[PDB]
Amino acid sequence: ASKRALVILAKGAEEMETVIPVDVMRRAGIKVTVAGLAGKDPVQCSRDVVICPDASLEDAKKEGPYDVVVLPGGNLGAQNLSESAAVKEILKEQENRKGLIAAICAGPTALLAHEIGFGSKVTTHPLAKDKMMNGGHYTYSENRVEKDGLILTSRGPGTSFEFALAIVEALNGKEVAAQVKAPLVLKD
Amino acid sequence: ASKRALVILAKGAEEMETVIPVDVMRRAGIKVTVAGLAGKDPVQCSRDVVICPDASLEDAKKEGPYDVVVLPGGNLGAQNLSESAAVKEILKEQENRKGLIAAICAGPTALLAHEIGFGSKVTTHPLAKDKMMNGGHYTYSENRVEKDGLILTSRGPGTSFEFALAIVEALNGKEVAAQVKAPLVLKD
Repeated sequence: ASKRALVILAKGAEEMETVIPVDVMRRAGIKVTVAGLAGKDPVQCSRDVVICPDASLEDAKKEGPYDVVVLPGGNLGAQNLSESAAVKEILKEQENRKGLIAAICAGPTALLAHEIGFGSKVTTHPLAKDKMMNGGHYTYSENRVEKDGLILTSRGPGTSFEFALAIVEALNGKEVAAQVKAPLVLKD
Repeated sequence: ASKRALVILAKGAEEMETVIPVDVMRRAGIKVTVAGLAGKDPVQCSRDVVICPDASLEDAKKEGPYDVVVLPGGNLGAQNLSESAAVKEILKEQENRKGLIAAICAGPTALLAHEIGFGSKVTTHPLAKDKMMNGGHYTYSENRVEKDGLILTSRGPGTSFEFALAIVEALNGKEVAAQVKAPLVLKD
């Protein structure tokens, strides 16, 4: 009866956009797997923080399905996500089974690369807007967090807490999200 | 002419309170050393995120002095910091040379353990107030960020961005902090 989250961690990922959702989701009792795109080896993030994943993506793929798949941002991290066939397969499968897909900052550009959720309203970091909107396959929003159907997007490192709590609310409900939020000393 | 920051990373540290200042400080061009209290081995943080430090504290101690020493929170992390003689030596030396000391959430309780900055106004996580105030050696504040002399404290994971930008402002000035803040998409 425990919900499960998959966080895909690639070289160049924004480490704040990775750690905040992982931390907050585990505070919510969600079982989170931080999966390395390239294997189990440590991952050097965009600002040189080195994180050890819980598993390779290859192994985590076999222990699905996941209630949410989370794509952190970081320009180079998102490019690596966009180029990976393994990510394409995971996202398409998640879209087919109507599971939640969450991406932040530059992360949503991987959805375009893999043709995921076309027709949805999405947000990105302002600097990633042009890339996300190439072709007009989505409708753009400037909301700090945006949720359209099963696609949940957010804008940047400074929206990471709101992004993570939106995932908790979607998975575990509004009361758990509120309980988890209080000890964090968030402003609003 | 490059400013230097030492971040002391112990088992049980709050990983969000570690990664956010490290990331933000490096965005500000500060040279940050994430030093493992127990050595160079990977550190399991409070919510099971595993971070690889840049160096052992023993080695980083020899490459001082640092313009700021940063103590993340996390209840068990702060206890480990409070019990370490190596941390005591580093903090006393930093206090003597009038360098900045920054601590967040439960981190400030390590200052009391090592008799650092008595008489200063400080804040902590609400749950750490009683521990910090044992003996009445500080004056308590409920401000999200508090700076008194060379002691800079903050309340919790949700104040981590404000905490980190206060360090940048103290070290690099108000304009650099403002430049670093804009791409983050912080609310206020």
